[PDB]
Amino acid sequence: DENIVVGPKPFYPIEEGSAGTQLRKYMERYAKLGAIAFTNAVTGVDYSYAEYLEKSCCLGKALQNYGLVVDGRIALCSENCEEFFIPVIAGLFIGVGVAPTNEIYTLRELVHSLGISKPTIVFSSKKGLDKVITVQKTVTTIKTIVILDSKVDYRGYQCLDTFIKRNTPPGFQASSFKTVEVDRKEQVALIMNSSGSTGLPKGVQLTHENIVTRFSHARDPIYGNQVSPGTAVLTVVPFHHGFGMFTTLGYLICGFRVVMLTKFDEETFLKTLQDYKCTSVILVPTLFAILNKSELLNKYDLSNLVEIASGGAPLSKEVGEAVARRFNLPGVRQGYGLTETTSAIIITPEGDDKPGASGKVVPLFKAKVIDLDTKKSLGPNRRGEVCVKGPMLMKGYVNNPEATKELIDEEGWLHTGDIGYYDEEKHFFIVDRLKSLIKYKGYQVPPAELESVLLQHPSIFDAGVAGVPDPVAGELPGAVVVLESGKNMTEKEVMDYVASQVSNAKRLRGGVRFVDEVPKGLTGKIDGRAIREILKKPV
Ligand SMILES: Nc1ncnc2c1ncn2[C@@H]1O[C@H](COP(=O)(O)O)[C@@H](O)[C@H]1O
Ligand SMILES: O=C1CSC(c2nc3ccc(O)cc3s2)=N1
Repeated sequence: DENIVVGPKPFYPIEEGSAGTQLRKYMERYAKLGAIAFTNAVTGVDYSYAEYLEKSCCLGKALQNYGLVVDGRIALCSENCEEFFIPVIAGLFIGVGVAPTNEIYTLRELVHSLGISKPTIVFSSKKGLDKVITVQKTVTTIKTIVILDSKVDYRGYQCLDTFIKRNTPPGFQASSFKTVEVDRKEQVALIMNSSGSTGLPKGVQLTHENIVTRFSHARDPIYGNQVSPGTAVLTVVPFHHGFGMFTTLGYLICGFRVVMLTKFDEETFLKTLQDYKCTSVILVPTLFAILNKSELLNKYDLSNLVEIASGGAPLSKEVGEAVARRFNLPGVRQGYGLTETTSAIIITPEGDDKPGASGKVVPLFKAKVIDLDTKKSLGPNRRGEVCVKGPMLMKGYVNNPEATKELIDEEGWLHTGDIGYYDEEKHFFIVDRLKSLIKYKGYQVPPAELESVLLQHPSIFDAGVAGVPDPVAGELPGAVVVLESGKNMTEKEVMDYVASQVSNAKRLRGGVRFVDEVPKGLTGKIDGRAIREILKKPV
C-alpha cells in the first residue's frame, strides 16, 4: 500500500540495555564533565548531573532494601520541581514501574489514577501531600508517603533524603550500584495518564522498549537535538505527562541543562531565556500569545535562542509564523504524539519546515490516514483519521482490555482519534480531535480552525470553541473568549470579525461568551464539555 508513510532509519540505532542502563551511561558521562542537569528558573537552584545520578542510584538501592521487587510500583504526585525525575530514574534503574501524577489533579482524578496504578510508595510534593493523604484513605494499599521537595522531614513524613538514609547502609557507595536488566519489550517502565480525557484517567503502560526508542529520536540529528556540552533548554511543560516526561528524559540523554520554568509572566519568561542563555524552548500553544504580543523582546538578550518548539495541542499556523518571524527563525519546530505512543511520532525534521505542518513520521514508525467510514487508507491531501504503528506503541491500558482493543486494531494500528492529512511530500498536518468536530448540518467544523482565527485578533488573549445543541442544525459553533486587558469586544464584534474570515458553515451561530479563563487541560487541549456548559448559561 503506497498510502502508508514509512519513517527513515534512525541515525543512531537503538542501544542495547534497558532505559535505566542508557540513562546511567549518559548521565555518568555528563557527571564527569561537571555539567548541570536541572535548574529551577525562578530560584536559580541547580542539580549537577553528578548529584542527580548519585541520588537516583541511592534511591534505587533504598527501594530494593525497602523490599520492592521487579515489576513493583511507585508513584509521584507533584507539580513540576527539580527533584521530579529522581524517583523516575531510580525506578527505571531497578525495574520498578513509576506512575507520575500532578498535584493539580482533582481528588476524583487522583483517587481513580492511583487506584489503577496501585503504588506502594508515593513521592509527594509538600503541596500535593494533603491530596495524597486523602487518596490513601481509599487506596489503602499505599504504604508510605515520602516528601519529594523538602530537605527535612515534613509534617511527620520522611523527606527523600531521609528515606534514602533510613534504607541504605552507612557509607553505601552509589558508584557500586548496578542497573537491573529487564525484558525490554514487556517490562513496564511507566504508567502514564493522558490529559484532557472526557472520562476518568486510564493507566497507559509504557515499556523500556518504548523509552529506548524515544532515546534514539531525542539524539537524532534530524528528528531530535544533537549532543552539545551544557547547552540550556527552557521547558514549561508538565513533567508528569508524556510531553514533559519524554522531552525531559531525552534532554538528559543529550546532556542538556534543563531549565524548568513554572511561572509564565512575560518578564520572568524572557529574563529566564536571557539569564540561562537558552538555545531551545519547548512550549504549549498558549504561551505563543505572550511572545507574539510582547513589547519587551527588545529589552532582553535573546540571541542564544535558535529553536522554538510546540506540542500538545493545535498551534495556529499564523501565530506560530509570527513568533518565528519575531525571533528570525525559519519556523516553529513541532511534535505530535499521544500518551499511548510514548512521545511524538510526527516531528518537524531539521531543515525540512513546511508552513503549517506538524512534521514527518519519525524513524521506525509508519503512519496512514483512513477514511472515517470505510477505514481504508487515503492518498495525500485527503482528510481522515491518523493511524500509527511502531515500537513506541504502549503495551496497553492497565486492567482495561476493552479500551486497548478499541484503540489498537486487529492489524496492530493505533487509531489516534485525530483528523489530519499528509501532503505530496509526506508532511503531516494535524487538524483537531475527531470527537471535537462540530456537526453543523452536514459539515464537520474543527474548533481549532475557529480558535486560530480568534487568536489572531489583537484584542483577544485566548479562546476556545465548541458546539451548542440546535434542533435544526444539530450543533452550532460557539466560542468562549478571554479579552486582552483594557480591550473590549461585544459578542456581535467577535461574530462579525469571524464571519469576515471564514466560510458560512464556520460562523459562530452558537454565540460568544466572555470569561477570565478558557477551560483547557494540562497540555493545552480545549475542554469542550466545559465550554458547552458556559455557552448554555443565560448571560
Ligand atoms: N502537535 C499537536 N498538534 C495538534 N494536536 C496535538 C499535538 N500534539 C498532541 N496533540 C493532541 O493531544 C492528544 C494526545 O493527548 P494526551 O492523551 O494527553 O497524550 C492527541 O491525540 C492530539 O489530539
Ligand atoms: O499529547 C502528547 C503526548 S507526548 C506529546 C508530545 N511529545 C513531544 C515531543 C517533542 C515535541 O516537539 C512535541 C511533543 S508533543 N504530546
